[PDB]
Amino acid sequence: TQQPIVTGTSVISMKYDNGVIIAADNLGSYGSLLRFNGVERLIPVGDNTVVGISGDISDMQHIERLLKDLVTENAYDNPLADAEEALEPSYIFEYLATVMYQRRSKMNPLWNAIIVAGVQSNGDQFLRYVNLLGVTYSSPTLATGFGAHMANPLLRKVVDRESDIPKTTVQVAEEAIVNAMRVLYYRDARSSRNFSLAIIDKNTGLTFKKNLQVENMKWDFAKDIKGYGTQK
Amino acid sequence: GYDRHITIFSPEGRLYQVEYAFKATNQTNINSLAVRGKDCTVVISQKKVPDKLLDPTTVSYIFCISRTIGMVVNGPIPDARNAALRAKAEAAEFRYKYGYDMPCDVLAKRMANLSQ
Repeated sequence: TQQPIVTGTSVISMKYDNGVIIAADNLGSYGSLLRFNGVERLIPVGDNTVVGISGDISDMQHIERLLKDLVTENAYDNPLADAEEALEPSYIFEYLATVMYQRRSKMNPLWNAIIVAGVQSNGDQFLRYVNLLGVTYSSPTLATGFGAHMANPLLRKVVDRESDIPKTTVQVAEEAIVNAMRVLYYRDARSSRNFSLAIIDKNTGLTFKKNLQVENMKWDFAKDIKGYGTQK
Repeated sequence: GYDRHITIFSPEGRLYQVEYAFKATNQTNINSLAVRGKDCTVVISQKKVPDKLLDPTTVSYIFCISRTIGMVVNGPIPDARNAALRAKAEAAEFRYKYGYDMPCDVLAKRMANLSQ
């Protein structure tokens, strides 16, 4: 058994024509108490992969250790190792897939959902999801935990199928994500006003923007709602 | 004999006992007048305090049922208080089970049915 103690909430993502966007907030929650303000949950691995990890924090940090060592491993031996054999995303993902399956076969799970977002040396978009069971699936857009019921219906509008990907540009996608965060901050207990957001492009590399804040919050209507029904 | 004490019809076809109640009304010598304004209603009634000993404040014929409803009574005062107390209970109970204030008509129609 492992039960979660400290956790983070959702990770949300989507492809577009030149790369992928991935966002997740900075909150470690310990039950009701929002204990830790500012716990970065996107860890860039190399410069063409981000791995976003939600769920338990004790184990978020234990997968950060394996992912720092994998980079150190590959570096050994001929410089061709980091020139054109460097770690694709589709590798890094397969190492976490094989780790998660084995852990659950001892009945001792690493208690995390994971989204690996990257762009390969081939030029292709790669975006996949794995979790404490070892289930894996790839989609245009991916969400974890609570954002699977909420954020994903909003982002699936933009890019519904495979043919919409070469039409959606980075202006449309960056907005669609920042608009998802806005709905999660209304309608989720464990989220915060501060999130982080990453754009992986296949022409300008990794852009990592920290501490973007949700703005344009509508509460204007709220002063009219009064009583709980029969109250005058 | 026993057709004019209780409320059964007489051989003629009239509820004597009910008819006897209306003569019981004019046994206090109060007169009242009540007019509809344009956005209000006004009701005046005489208030005779017989003895010097009575405290003039307690003698009253105007009863506050709710914020919405006033009530002015003509007749003997024991039955006044008995009909005013039953009115207040119905006024509260209505509010509780339907969630708005009892209109005037609905309080009037509930009393006619208890009277029947």
